[PDB]
Amino acid sequence: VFSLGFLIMGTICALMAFRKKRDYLLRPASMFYVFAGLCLFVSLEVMRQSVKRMIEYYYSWSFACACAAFVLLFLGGISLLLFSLPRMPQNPWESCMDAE
Amino acid sequence: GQHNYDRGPIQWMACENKGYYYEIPSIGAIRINTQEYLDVLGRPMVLAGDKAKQVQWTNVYLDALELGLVITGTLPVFNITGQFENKTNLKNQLILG
Amino acid sequence: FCLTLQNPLRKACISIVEWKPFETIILLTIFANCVALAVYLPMPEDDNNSLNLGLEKLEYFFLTVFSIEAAMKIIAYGFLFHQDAYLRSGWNVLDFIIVFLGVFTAILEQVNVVKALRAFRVLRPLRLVSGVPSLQVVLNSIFKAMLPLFHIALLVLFMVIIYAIIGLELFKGKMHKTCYYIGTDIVATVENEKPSPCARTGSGRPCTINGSECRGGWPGPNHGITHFDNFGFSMLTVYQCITMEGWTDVLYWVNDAIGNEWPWIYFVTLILLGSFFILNLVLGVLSGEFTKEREKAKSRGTFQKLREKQQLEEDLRGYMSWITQGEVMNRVFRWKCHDLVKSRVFYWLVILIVALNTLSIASEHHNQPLWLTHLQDIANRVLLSLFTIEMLLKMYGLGLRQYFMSIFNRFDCFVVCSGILELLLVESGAMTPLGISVLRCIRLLRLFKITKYWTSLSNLVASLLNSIRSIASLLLLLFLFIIIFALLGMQLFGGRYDFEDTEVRRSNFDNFPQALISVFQVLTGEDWNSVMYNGIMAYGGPSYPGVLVCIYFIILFVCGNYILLNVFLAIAVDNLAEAESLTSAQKAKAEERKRRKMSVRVLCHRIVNATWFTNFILLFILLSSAALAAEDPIRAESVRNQILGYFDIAFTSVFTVEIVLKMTTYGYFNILDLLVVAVSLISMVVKILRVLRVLRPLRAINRAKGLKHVVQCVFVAIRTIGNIVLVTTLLQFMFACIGVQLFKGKFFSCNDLSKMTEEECRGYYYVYKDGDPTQMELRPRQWIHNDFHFDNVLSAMMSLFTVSTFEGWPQLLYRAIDSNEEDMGPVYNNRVEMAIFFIIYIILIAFFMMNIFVGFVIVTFQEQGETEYKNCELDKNQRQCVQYALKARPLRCYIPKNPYQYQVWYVVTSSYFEYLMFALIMLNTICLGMQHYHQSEEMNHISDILNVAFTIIFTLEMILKLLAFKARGYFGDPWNVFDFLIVIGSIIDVILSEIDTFLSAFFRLFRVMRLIKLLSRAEGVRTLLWTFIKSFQALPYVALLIVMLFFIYAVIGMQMFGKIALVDGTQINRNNNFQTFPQAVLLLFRCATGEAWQEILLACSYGKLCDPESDYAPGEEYTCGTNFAYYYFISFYMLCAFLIINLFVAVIMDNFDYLTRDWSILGPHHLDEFKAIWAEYDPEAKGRIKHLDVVTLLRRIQPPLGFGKFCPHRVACKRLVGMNMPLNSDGTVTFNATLFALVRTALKIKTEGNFEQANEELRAIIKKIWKRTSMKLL
Ligand SMILES: *[C@@H]1O[C@H](CO)[C@@H](O[C@@H]2O[C@H](CO)[C@@H](O[C@@H]3O[C@H](CO)[C@@H](O)[C@H](O)[C@@H]3O)[C@H](O)[C@H]2NC(C)=O)[C@H](O)[C@H]1NC(C)=O
Ligand SMILES: COC(=O)C1=C(C)NC(C)=C(C(=O)OC)C1c1ccccc1[N+](=O)[O-]
Ligand SMILES: *[C@@H]1O[C@H](CO)[C@@H](O)[C@H](O)[C@H]1NC(C)=O
Ligand SMILES: [Ca+2]
Ligand SMILES: [Ca+2]
Repeated sequence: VFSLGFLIMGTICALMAFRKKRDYLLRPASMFYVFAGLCLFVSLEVMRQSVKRMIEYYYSWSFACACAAFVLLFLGGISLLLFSLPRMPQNPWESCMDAE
Repeated sequence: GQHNYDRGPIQWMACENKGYYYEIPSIGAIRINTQEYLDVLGRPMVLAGDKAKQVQWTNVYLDALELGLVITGTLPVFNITGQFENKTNLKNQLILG
Repeated sequence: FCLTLQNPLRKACISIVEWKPFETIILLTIFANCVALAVYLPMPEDDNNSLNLGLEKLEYFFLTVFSIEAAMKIIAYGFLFHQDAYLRSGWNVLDFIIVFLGVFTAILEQVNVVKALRAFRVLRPLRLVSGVPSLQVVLNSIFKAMLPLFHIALLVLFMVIIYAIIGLELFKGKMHKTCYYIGTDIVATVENEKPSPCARTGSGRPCTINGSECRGGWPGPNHGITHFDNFGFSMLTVYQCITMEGWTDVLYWVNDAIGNEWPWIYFVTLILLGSFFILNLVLGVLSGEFTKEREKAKSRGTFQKLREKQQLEEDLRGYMSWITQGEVMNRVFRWKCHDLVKSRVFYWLVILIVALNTLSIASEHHNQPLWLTHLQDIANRVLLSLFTIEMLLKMYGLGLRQYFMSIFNRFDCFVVCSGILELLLVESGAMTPLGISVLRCIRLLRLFKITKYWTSLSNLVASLLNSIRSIASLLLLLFLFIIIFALLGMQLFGGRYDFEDTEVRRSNFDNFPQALISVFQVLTGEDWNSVMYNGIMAYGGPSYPGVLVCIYFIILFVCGNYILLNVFLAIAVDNLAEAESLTSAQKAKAEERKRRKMSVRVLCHRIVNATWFTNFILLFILLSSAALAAEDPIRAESVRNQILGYFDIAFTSVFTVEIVLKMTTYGYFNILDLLVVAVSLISMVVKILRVLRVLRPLRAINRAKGLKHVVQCVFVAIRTIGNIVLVTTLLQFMFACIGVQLFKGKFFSCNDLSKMTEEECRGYYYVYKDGDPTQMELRPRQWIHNDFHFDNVLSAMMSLFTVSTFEGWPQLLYRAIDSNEEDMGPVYNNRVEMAIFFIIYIILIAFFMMNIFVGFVIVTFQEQGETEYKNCELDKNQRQCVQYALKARPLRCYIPKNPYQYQVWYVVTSSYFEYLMFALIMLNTICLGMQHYHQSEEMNHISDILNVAFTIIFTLEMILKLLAFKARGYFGDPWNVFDFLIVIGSIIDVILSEIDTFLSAFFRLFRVMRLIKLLSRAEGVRTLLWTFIKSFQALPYVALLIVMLFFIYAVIGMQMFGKIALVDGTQINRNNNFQTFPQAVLLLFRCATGEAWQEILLACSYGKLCDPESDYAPGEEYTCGTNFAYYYFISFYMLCAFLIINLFVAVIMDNFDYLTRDWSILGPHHLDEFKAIWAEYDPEAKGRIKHLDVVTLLRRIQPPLGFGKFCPHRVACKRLVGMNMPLNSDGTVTFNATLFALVRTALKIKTEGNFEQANEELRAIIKKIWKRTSMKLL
């Protein structure tokens, strides 16, 4: 419920940050996509225990789906974060949160 | 044991008293050095000559080969080489077995 | 006199007493006290021999001599005020503690009729650095360098505290289930395996032994010393992993219990962040300190001390050459012979008979033939007389006097004299059975004759020679530090190894020679922690006073490797800067002399050169390099290995298409593009080709013009170097030829150490398990031969190479000490004095000669940023302050309005809110350190009471920063983005911990990562972290080569070493194999560190057996492995160690401005605080501010940038109008140009009329202005 819900909340920060000239807002949108990434990875681990305690096991259609949506949301969130945090400053004069 | 303490005085004591010296560093070295002193104690028997060749009978004990209770009569064999002429005697003070 | 008081001179001629020798009889008394502490022999359980009894009768005599002088200085000086003054002096206090703390323990002892109060006596050798002032100044240059390093050592401490907490949370209580025999308490391990954890039904390693059951209650992995289940043991075992000594056994243990797939990350990341990054920072800061120090000397007067006396010596030898030919200058023929000798031909025929000798020396080996022995005796006696003739001819051909002068002609005298001295000694009947070895040792000098042939480091060796006054004094105070520690080791651990095991703990602390050796082994880092576990077990165990011995162990590693930076690196940053400057000075000497005697075809090309086209190919190299790494080594009949083979035939059609299209337009790097493509089509000896199929990735480098330019730089780094690489190779040959003459034939052993030779070592013998004489097993006995031995010269060299890497050097050293005779088995402590060879080699190679190799790459890269010569009107400090003044840009502050929000705004930005909330992170640390294993159930719930009570607090500092900063201004700071993430991450964990019990260890790390918030306040730590993180990110190409190298090696490694079996007891086991690409890379990483890298090399060399899931004809189970391992392993250790000194030096030299800044005068650290006061006058930037606030800006400034600790009425009123500024409207003077004349005043200060001349200079040497200087000109 948290992996779905967090993603929904994240969208509301991301859909509203493409309008009205605000880009600061996006910073939290990239937070909730890491969390929505990591709240499937608990889910993935939680589902593995059920099959381990219970005759064989094989996953075909929706573990490797969610293990491609974990790796998408977990790494499309951290990269969106670094593609929205300003830069490493690279010069002695420059500072983060530098004007404009 | 394996150690660095000086062994010269101990060797001297053994030499002075007509005993012997034995090192033991290891557990597998215990079994042949704590039986080996009977080579020294047998010496004045092998110098007694024929007088020392007396049969002795052992206490009853179980046989090595599972025979049952038994007693063994023993005799010692001496190493006599070149007796005719009394040529050596360097290792002629031990029993052959 | 200026006594300031006094009693009369009734006895106070004590100041007469103290003239010349009293300073040197009490320096001779103290050396006699250090030999009495050395010859003490510590015995277990209060047992003493008779020399220890006569040595405590000497202590009383040494206690009063030091005790009367401590009274004869409180009377030679004056009354008690004087005593306070003396207290100020450092030496008196040290000398008064030692001899007041000496009478304190002699009296509690003499009453008692204390064995930890005997320990303070070891402090005596420090009293000897008091009596030498030439050593008192060496200590201060140690301690002065310490302040710069403070920001680092505070960063290492906050990095051990994160991973001690994180590690604890992740692995607490896990490692308590080892394999056990059923119904018994005997731990069940294999023969060379140490006890490691198990797991019933998890991911761990289940028991796979015939009769063992996995049960709990096991104390833990090294006698319980290593694990993470409280805070002190978690942090002792994170500190050990940081020093890269034993960090894989912790990782392996962790996998075994917890599982294989995750814990690689905690360890790899720690090693990379913890050691390599920190090592780079520490190294860079120290180097900067040395440059600054060099600067204070060379600009003061120290350049002309070494230039004159090097010129006054070379003018002396020229003056004395004008004499020695004059007085010297009976037959003309002799003169002709001398002329011929000068002639070059003679210089290609000294290299002829010296090359005879090297071959002769190298041909000694063990159990050699009989013709080979006698040929060396023939060639010796020939080349002795050939060496006789040259010396006689030389000394008689050009003069007897000036033969004496040369630094090499003196040695040519020594060769033939001690060459004939051996040929006269044996051939008299006087071999003297050690001297027939001891006199053969000296014809190992004849291979030192090639030392004159260099003429290349002839400049640096000479510089080094001058400096043997300076070389020796720091080595003296490192040697006085290894003595004190050895003595201390003797006090704590002497006679305390009385363990009743039958195993050998040979690096102990029982003699003084042995203690010294043990101490040296802890400084080289080698196996230092297995020396510590014997010292925790010699006290109780992993208990409360038992483990406080570990602090002693920690000090010797840390504070003792601080000296080794100041010694070796100081040498390599000072004496390789004079020998370079002088090389430039002899270069300006050079060519100034030589100037004196002189005075359809178009479309395809477009598609190919298309940018879109390139990004279509460089993701076919990204797919074909994933297909090399996904291959399965053992099973060639897999469906995986088949279905990856169709991906082979897909891409190497496409690179063919790239090849033929390329020779439609055009007619060295493209002979590599031809080769790769042919190899696949051929591969679809096949085996050899396959390895040559992994070089596809390398071709990708041309693709990137960055990757083109960096392989060029790496190739350049091989140009200037290969005289150091040659000099070291010639010396590795001299120590390998001494080591052959010392240890040849002698590394044989029997299986049981009773049978002393090979004729005896046949049969079976009984081994005994855990030292229990009732439980034995038969094992056959064989005459084993050591894996690293000195048996021919090539063999000796390999051993030396392993020793330089410091891996296994302790084992070799012990093997050397026990060595008996030419072909016999070992004797315990037969020749302890063969530690000298190993130690000398280590000082010579691994300390001293590798450190003029790091100190060389630096100084030839300082000039890469100095051969570009900037002689304009503005110097270094101007470019880094004016260009900043051109390109500066204002901050933001967001002071809001609507004073309800201003009410919340000022409460949040206060100092007592930053003091409140950086004191609650300090309470959240302590609540997370309090966690332990088998804590109580009342401890169990208040940890969930507290962790929910911290999350409600930190959620409420986040609402107060949302409503005040008006959230647009909240996600503007990067530290509020990160703090938003740690808040939300720990609210979910509060939920997910509680929906657990209402009806994930990854979210419990959202509690501990809030401690990184403590970097937001420390300014000096964050400027240090930003500087290197900027540079690593700005130089990804440098690290890329390392990555490329790893990729190439891993691909090869799976292909050769892929089919060894994972049997446990060997070094290719289930943690350390070459079966998969991720595994191979991990194995390689272990090697960069040097963990048991030689061991791995031994493990995979032909004899090894293949796993059953591979295919092979039966009877051939023992045929995998390869001998290519020697080349491969040696190659990786050398290419990876050269790319790591290339990466470190490349990052030190992009931040050379931070590191040689000298924070006194100026930096941008003043230029930052200007804007942070300007931020109080600008909400957002707008350029300019009012002029009413300009005078209130200058009151806020530090006086090296603005105006003083005086009142601003005279200087600050008059200068602000008189010094220039642009005049726009009343309250409009800009940011961009007020900061100019404010820093143009502080330095680069000029007269009027030439206000255009500062603007004239700001266009030529400066980066383009961009048109912004049109208000900065005016
Ligand atoms: C009974 O005593 C005789 C001597 O009284 C023992 O004979 C001696 O045995 C030793 C064994 O070490 C022989 O010495 C060996 O000599 C050979 C040369 O053949 C040499 O190669 C060896 O290194 C060793 O020195 C010695 O020849 C021999 N003495 C005589 C006089 O024959 C005999 O061993 C004793 N009996 C038993 C069963 O031990
Ligand atoms: C840097 O390369 C190494 O890793 C070295 C180490 C650790 N071990 C040994 C003993 C070296 C050696 O003796 O070279 C002949 C080398 C070496 C050090 C310095 C200069 C050159 C080389 N080299 O040639 O490999
Ligand atoms: C393992 O132990 C069992 C029980 O003694 C034995 O029967 C079996 O032979 C052993 N393993 C093999 C492969 O023989
Ligand atoms: Ca090491
Ligand atoms: Ca090591």
